[PDB]
Amino acid sequence: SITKYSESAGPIGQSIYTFTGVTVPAQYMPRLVATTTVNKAGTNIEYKIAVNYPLVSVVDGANVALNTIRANLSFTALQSVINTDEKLRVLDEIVSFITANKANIIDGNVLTVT
Amino acid sequence: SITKYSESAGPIGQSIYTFTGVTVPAQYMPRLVATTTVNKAGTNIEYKIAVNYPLVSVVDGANVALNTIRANLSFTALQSVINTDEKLRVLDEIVSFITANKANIIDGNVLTVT
Amino acid sequence: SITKYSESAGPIGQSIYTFTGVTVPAQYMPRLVATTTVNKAGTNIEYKIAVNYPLVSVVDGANVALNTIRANLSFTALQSVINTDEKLRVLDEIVSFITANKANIIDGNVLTVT
Amino acid sequence: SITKYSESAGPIGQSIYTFTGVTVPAQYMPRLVATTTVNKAGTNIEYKIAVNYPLVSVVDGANVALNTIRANLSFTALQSVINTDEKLRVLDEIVSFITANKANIIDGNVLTVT
Amino acid sequence: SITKYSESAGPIGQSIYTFTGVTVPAQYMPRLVATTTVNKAGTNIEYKIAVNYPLVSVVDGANVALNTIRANLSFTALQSVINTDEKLRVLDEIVSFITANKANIIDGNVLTVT
Amino acid sequence: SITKYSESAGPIGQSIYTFTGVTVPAQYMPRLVATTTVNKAGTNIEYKIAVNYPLVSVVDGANVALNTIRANLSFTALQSVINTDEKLRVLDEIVSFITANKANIIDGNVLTVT
Repeated sequence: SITKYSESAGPIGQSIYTFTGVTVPAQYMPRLVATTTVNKAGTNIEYKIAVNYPLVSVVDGANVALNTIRANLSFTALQSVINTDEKLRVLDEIVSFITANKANIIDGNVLTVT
Repeated sequence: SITKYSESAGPIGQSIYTFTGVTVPAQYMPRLVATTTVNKAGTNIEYKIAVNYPLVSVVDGANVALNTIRANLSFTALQSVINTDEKLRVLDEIVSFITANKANIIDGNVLTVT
Repeated sequence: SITKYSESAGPIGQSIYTFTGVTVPAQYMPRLVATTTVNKAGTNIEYKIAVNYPLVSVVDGANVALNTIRANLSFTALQSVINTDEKLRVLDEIVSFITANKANIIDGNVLTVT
Repeated sequence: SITKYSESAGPIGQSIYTFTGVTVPAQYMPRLVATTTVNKAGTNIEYKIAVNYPLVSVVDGANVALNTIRANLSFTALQSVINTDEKLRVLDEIVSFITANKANIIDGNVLTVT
Repeated sequence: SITKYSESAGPIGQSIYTFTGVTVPAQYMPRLVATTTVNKAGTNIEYKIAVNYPLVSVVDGANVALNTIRANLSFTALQSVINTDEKLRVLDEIVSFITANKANIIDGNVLTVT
Repeated sequence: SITKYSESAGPIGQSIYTFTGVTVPAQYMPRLVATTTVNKAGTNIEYKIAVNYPLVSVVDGANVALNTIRANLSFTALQSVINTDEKLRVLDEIVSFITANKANIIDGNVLTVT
């Protein structure tokens, strides 16, 4: 659940989305930023997904973000070969792993949860 | 669908998993590697998910990987504050975005698919 | 009474609307353009409303804009704080003042009409 | 809802109004100021509507305006043509747009609310 | 027979389509790209239709595009006059000429085929 | 509907045709000019179709071209290879796209008409 904030008019650009549930001033609004960048050789495009979730707190009557939750993701969408089943397999496996082991990812625990 | 390859006995270590479906020599077997590393200050642990999918090809009767599909992911599991709903929100939103826009992520296309 | 011409993809962008009554070549078509621009610091967003109304006349077989009626508005939607009541107070007072003193604003008269 | 504070001597000049509901010291008093200024060439007169709404807060037991809501609005009352219908069209279209999309203008959102 | 890949956000922008029948990697994918660009003076907008058809070949067991078929087509959608009948005349005459003499255009032959 | 004015001697040259309907002095007669030019390397020939349509009006007793509608096409008829099916694919897709989206190409609109 994220709504649009800024969507590049080109297929290769940077789109920004804001989180829905959070009710804070929009400067400290949690965001997800997708960014496609083309290789100089034109061999692949890199897809970048950056989530920042500022933890807003109040000190001396001011809004400051003592800590911030960040999550970065990158993918090499190769343009020199179409192996679409394999690219989808990579994305599916990483998504499946995050969903399954989410409970321990949030705790800094590499062990499988079962 | 990934089976274990090497699982660290400590909650902070490196676990390696191999893809199931692929039938190639295991050196070029596609893999997913999770890695928790602790901050020097002990403020957070970083969770790292690295997928490599080698594209095996045969040249002059030899197995070589002309290209390779890579996907990297990092998460800042902050230990100084427990905001568990918010960490889960970050992971959920990034997973939801990948699942929804997968068709264009594999193409190097930042635009939304709808 | 304005007809949509360009809609912004997201909340940060540019929308262009054309006046409905006029039937004139598109260069001299009267338009209203709304534009949100994010501050470099990300402290606020500025909303810009720009209305141009060219007063066409025909010379030598082509339309020319002797003069042009322009009206511009700029509002600082602060993103550092959420003060929705006060922000709305500002817009409402501007609108109330215009609608009340419209007859004199048109003639370039700052005096209150009573 | 504005209280008159200073009226202009003639049609070309400056009038100052304060916000009614606000009861704060005059240094942080939100105001709406109308100002007609004659072009050097005398081709048009310009009507300027400037609203300042200082957001009073208290730091270290002292009154400080951490932020301020500002809004400006200019109209070219052309003196080289009397096109009262067209000028009214301009001013009415901008007022109608502001009233309709007010809920999104205050948030720095260019999308139409429909 | 073209498949949509990227549509423009507004009427002024860029849309990208791929050729349907071709199944090759995206680096050598034949495409048709339409692009509207506004003149600096705003006198006209220009419509650009650009087709690239890379001729895939294999050298030393590697995919290389030895040659590439390129075709460009520009139209001045004048904004200073609405002469829709005349613009249609222009565009129709050029399309009809291309369709009629296509068999010789492909060979670099300016003579009419009759 | 174009009447022949200059025919090229051979397949490499220039042909000039005039529009049929218009009855205007020859400088401002709308014309279609096809031109094959051989590359210095002799790798390909470029076919160039240039349509000019002057919008005449009379001033001070003489015709003048206030504005002009232009439309240009360029096709790279490669001479290094014979790929007649693909070369025809290119021209056919351009023609199909124009005839399908003609109404929007005229208005300078990149969006598909559906």
